[PDB]
Amino acid sequence: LKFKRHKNPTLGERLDNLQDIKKAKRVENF
Amino acid sequence: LKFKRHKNPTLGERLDNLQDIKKAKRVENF
Amino acid sequence: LYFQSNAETIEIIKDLFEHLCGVRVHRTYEDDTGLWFDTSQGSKNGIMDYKLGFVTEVIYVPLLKQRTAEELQELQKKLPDYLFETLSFPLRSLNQFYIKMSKSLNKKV
Amino acid sequence: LYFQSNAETIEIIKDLFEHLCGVRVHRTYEDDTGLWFDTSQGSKNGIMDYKLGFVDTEVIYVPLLKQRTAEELQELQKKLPDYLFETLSFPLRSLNQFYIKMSKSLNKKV
Repeated sequence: LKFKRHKNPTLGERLDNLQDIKKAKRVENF
Repeated sequence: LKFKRHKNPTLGERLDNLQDIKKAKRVENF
Repeated sequence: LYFQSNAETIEIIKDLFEHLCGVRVHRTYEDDTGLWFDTSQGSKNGIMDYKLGFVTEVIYVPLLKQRTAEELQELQKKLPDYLFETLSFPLRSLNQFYIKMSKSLNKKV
Repeated sequence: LYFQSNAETIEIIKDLFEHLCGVRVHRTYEDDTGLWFDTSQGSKNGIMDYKLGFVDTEVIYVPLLKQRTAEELQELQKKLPDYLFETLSFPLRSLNQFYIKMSKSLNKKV
């Protein structure tokens, strides 16, 4: 398969960010 | 040895560009 | 005789890094949490949408809404488990992150 | 709420790509020849300065050695392939292959 290229702040976005911080699993190296 | 990070248009610059075009060896792949 | 506006430059720098590095930053903003980048990285082989936050702590949030069901299937065999998770890591490791993504998108499957 | 000037955004986008990709664009201008980027890519292991031009689009690549020390050259010279010291012209689509070649070649132990 070849992926297709896709063509080119709300309160919801702000809130979603806060949850994403809380959810995030800390990792220090890849 | 570790390289040190360095800290952050003239007529000559324009001209040097023209030279650089002319010298440059076309290549198609790496 | 060749004036570039601040706006026009952002587009020129954006254009460069897509061809150069396989990265495309659509949007940037600051809120109270930190600094956020809406991002698609990849090629024809594999595209990953994700969100990058800086708080220095880095937050990585994978964005799967735009991927097709197929593309997910290709992705799910391409990407490692942790790349589907929401992560937090030091800044210094961000380029190691970039490299893992690029390698993991390129891997045949 | 938070407001970013067009200027401020450029600095943020730059700052990101340095940490993300090991690339730092210091300057851009257009002239009659094309569109030109003054550029440094690498890490602690190896830094390479160079100039990028865009002119079907051709890329012109010009190594810039004035800022490197004599040592750094010695390390670089054993690190980089011959063609990467030369001034090149290649098609746009090969640019990411170029970027990868550069970053690998800098990283290589020597």
